[PDB]
Amino acid sequence: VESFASMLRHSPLTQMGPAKNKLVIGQIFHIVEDDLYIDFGGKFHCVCKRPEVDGEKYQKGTRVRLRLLDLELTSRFLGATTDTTILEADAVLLGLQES
Amino acid sequence: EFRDEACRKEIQDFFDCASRAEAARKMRSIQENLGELGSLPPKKLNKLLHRFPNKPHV
Repeated sequence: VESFASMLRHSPLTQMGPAKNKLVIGQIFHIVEDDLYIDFGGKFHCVCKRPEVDGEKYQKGTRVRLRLLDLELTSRFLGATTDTTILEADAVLLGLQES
Repeated sequence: EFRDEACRKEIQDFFDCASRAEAARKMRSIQENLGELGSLPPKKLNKLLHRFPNKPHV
């Protein structure tokens, strides 16, 4: 039986370090007319817009490349006891995954 | 001597300005509500804020 502490040490999330400026691949699980809901393995799902080039091949289950900036968008405003989360993540599109 | 026998050029422009001002005044109200100048109307912002309210208590 592997102790839980050992699992965190070798987990890919811990090996990433800071989430800012990290090249992480993700998979699309929901498609709107202009918004691509991408899951990159983090806690939440980042949202990006379809690029004007090769936009027809961004379908469900397609793998894309992301540049994570904040793992979870969250800020504190005055008069708020607890921070108001956005339940999303911030990322940008660098293209499609090169199979 | 208050005769428009030679003021025709000025009289027409005064009518043109009145029509021009009338057109802009009777159309500004309707379009400005949804034009939004790039910023959402007050009704949309109120709904957006209600989805992510502020927490003074607890």
